[PDB]
Amino acid sequence: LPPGWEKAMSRSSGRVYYFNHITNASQWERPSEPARVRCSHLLVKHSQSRRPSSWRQEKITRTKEEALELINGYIQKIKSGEEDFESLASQFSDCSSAKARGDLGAFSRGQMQKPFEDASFALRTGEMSGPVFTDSGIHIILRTE
Ligand SMILES: Cc1ccc2cc(C(=O)O)[nH]c2c1
Repeated sequence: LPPGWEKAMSRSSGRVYYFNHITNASQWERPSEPARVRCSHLLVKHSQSRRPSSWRQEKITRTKEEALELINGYIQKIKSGEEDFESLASQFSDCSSAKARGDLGAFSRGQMQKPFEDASFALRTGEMSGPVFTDSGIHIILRTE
Protein backbone atom coordinates (compact mmCIF):
# COMPACT_ATOMS: atom_id res chain seq x y z
CA LEU A 1 0.00 0.00 0.00
CA PRO A 2 1.34 3.52 -1.00
CA PRO A 3 3.38 5.73 1.46
CA GLY A 4 1.22 6.08 4.66
CA TRP A 5 -1.76 3.73 4.17
CA GLU A 6 -2.93 1.21 6.70
CA LYS A 7 -6.07 -1.04 6.81
CA ALA A 8 -8.37 -0.01 9.60
CA MET A 9 -11.64 -1.42 10.90
CA SER A 10 -14.82 0.64 10.63
CA ARG A 11 -16.20 1.19 14.16
CA SER A 12 -19.81 1.80 12.90
CA SER A 13 -20.02 -0.76 10.15
CA GLY A 14 -17.25 -3.33 10.78
CA ARG A 15 -16.20 -2.91 7.11
CA VAL A 16 -12.46 -2.34 6.45
CA TYR A 17 -11.33 1.00 5.12
CA TYR A 18 -7.96 2.63 4.49
CA PHE A 19 -6.51 5.46 6.57
CA ASN A 20 -3.43 7.49 5.64
CA HIS A 21 -1.46 8.52 8.69
CA ILE A 22 0.50 11.14 6.73
CA THR A 23 -2.38 12.99 4.96
CA ASN A 24 -5.11 11.89 7.44
CA ALA A 25 -7.26 10.87 4.48
CA SER A 26 -9.72 8.00 4.88
CA GLN A 27 -11.65 6.07 2.25
CA TRP A 28 -13.40 2.65 1.77
CA GLU A 29 -11.67 1.84 -1.52
CA ARG A 30 -8.14 0.25 -1.58
CA PRO A 31 -5.52 2.99 -2.36
CA SER A 32 -4.44 3.00 -6.13
CA GLU A 33 7.76 10.66 -5.45
CA PRO A 34 8.01 13.89 -7.76
CA ALA A 35 10.40 16.86 -7.20
CA ARG A 36 7.57 19.39 -7.20
CA VAL A 37 3.80 19.34 -6.43
CA ARG A 38 1.05 21.89 -6.71
CA CYS A 39 -1.71 22.27 -4.05
CA SER A 40 -4.55 24.45 -2.82
CA HIS A 41 -5.75 24.43 0.76
CA LEU A 42 -8.46 25.78 3.07
CA LEU A 43 -6.99 26.95 6.41
CA VAL A 44 -9.23 27.24 9.51
CA LYS A 45 -7.25 29.18 12.16
CA HIS A 46 -7.83 29.16 15.90
CA SER A 47 -6.77 30.97 19.08
CA GLN A 48 -3.50 29.05 19.34
CA SER A 49 -2.57 29.76 15.68
CA ARG A 50 0.86 31.37 15.03
CA ARG A 51 -1.04 34.45 13.89
CA PRO A 52 -4.59 34.48 15.37
CA SER A 53 -5.64 36.89 12.58
CA SER A 54 -6.89 36.74 8.92
CA TRP A 55 -8.55 38.68 6.07
CA ARG A 56 -11.84 37.11 7.32
CA GLN A 57 -11.53 38.09 10.96
CA GLU A 58 -9.11 40.49 12.72
CA LYS A 59 -8.97 38.59 16.06
CA ILE A 60 -9.62 34.79 15.69
CA THR A 61 -11.04 33.44 18.96
CA ARG A 62 -12.32 29.94 18.01
CA THR A 63 -10.72 27.10 19.93
CA LYS A 64 -8.65 24.33 18.30
CA GLU A 65 -11.72 22.04 18.71
CA GLU A 66 -14.17 24.39 17.04
CA ALA A 67 -11.69 24.83 14.12
CA LEU A 68 -11.45 21.04 13.76
CA GLU A 69 -15.28 21.01 13.78
CA LEU A 70 -15.34 23.51 10.93
CA ILE A 71 -12.74 21.61 8.97
CA ASN A 72 -14.74 18.33 9.37
CA GLY A 73 -17.93 20.10 8.18
CA TYR A 74 -16.22 21.32 5.07
CA ILE A 75 -14.61 17.91 4.38
CA GLN A 76 -18.10 16.37 4.58
CA LYS A 77 -19.60 18.85 2.13
CA ILE A 78 -16.74 18.49 -0.29
CA LYS A 79 -16.99 14.71 -0.10
CA SER A 80 -20.76 14.60 -0.56
CA GLY A 81 -20.41 17.00 -3.48
CA GLU A 82 -22.81 19.55 -1.92
CA GLU A 83 -19.98 22.15 -2.26
CA ASP A 84 -16.70 22.06 -3.97
CA PHE A 85 -13.32 22.67 -2.50
CA GLU A 86 -12.51 25.89 -4.45
CA SER A 87 -15.74 27.40 -3.43
CA LEU A 88 -15.36 26.81 0.32
CA ALA A 89 -11.64 27.80 0.13
CA SER A 90 -12.73 31.12 -1.46
CA GLN A 91 -15.36 31.82 1.13
CA PHE A 92 -13.96 30.30 4.31
CA SER A 93 -10.19 29.92 4.24
CA ASP A 94 -8.17 32.06 6.74
CA CYS A 95 -5.25 32.27 4.31
CA SER A 96 -5.21 35.04 1.72
CA SER A 97 -4.68 32.38 -0.96
CA ALA A 98 -8.44 32.17 -0.53
CA LYS A 99 -8.39 34.79 -3.33
CA ALA A 100 -6.92 32.20 -5.71
CA ARG A 101 -9.50 29.46 -4.86
CA GLY A 102 -6.99 28.39 -2.20
CA ASP A 103 -4.17 27.78 -4.78
CA LEU A 104 -0.56 28.03 -3.58
CA GLY A 105 1.26 27.28 -6.85
CA ALA A 106 3.92 24.61 -7.24
CA PHE A 107 6.54 23.89 -4.52
CA SER A 108 9.29 21.41 -3.66
CA ARG A 109 10.37 19.94 -0.28
CA GLY A 110 11.97 22.53 1.90
CA GLN A 111 9.54 25.49 1.50
CA MET A 112 6.38 24.72 3.46
CA GLN A 113 5.72 23.86 7.12
CA LYS A 114 6.66 20.20 7.41
CA PRO A 115 3.26 18.51 8.26
CA PHE A 116 1.79 20.41 5.24
CA GLU A 117 4.75 19.41 3.08
CA ASP A 118 4.54 15.72 4.06
CA ALA A 119 0.80 15.62 3.51
CA SER A 120 1.20 17.42 0.12
CA PHE A 121 3.84 14.91 -1.18
CA ALA A 122 1.99 11.87 0.10
CA LEU A 123 -1.18 12.92 -1.83
CA ARG A 124 -1.56 11.74 -5.44
CA THR A 125 -2.70 14.23 -8.12
CA GLY A 126 -6.43 14.88 -7.57
CA GLU A 127 -6.46 13.69 -3.96
CA MET A 128 -7.53 15.57 -0.82
CA SER A 129 -6.05 15.28 2.68
CA GLY A 130 -8.06 15.04 5.90
CA PRO A 131 -7.26 17.57 8.63
CA VAL A 132 -3.57 18.55 8.62
CA PHE A 133 -2.30 20.47 11.61
CA THR A 134 0.48 23.04 11.43
CA ASP A 135 1.20 26.15 13.62
CA SER A 136 -0.99 28.24 11.28
CA GLY A 137 -4.00 26.09 12.12
CA ILE A 138 -5.88 23.23 10.44
CA HIS A 139 -5.68 22.68 6.67
CA ILE A 140 -7.65 20.69 4.05
CA ILE A 141 -5.10 20.13 1.20
CA LEU A 142 -5.97 19.34 -2.42
CA ARG A 143 -3.23 18.16 -4.66
CA THR A 144 -3.79 19.59 -8.13
CA GLU A 145 -0.53 18.60 -9.97
C1 LIG B 1 2.91 24.86 5.20
C2 LIG B 1 2.18 26.14 4.89
C3 LIG B 1 2.15 26.61 3.58
C4 LIG B 1 1.48 27.79 3.24
C5 LIG B 1 0.84 28.50 4.25
C6 LIG B 1 0.11 29.72 4.18
C7 LIG B 1 -0.28 29.92 5.51
C8 LIG B 1 -1.09 31.07 5.98
O1 LIG B 1 -1.46 31.93 5.15
O2 LIG B 1 -1.39 31.16 7.19
N1 LIG B 1 0.17 28.92 6.32
C9 LIG B 1 0.87 28.01 5.62
C10 LIG B 1 1.54 26.83 5.92
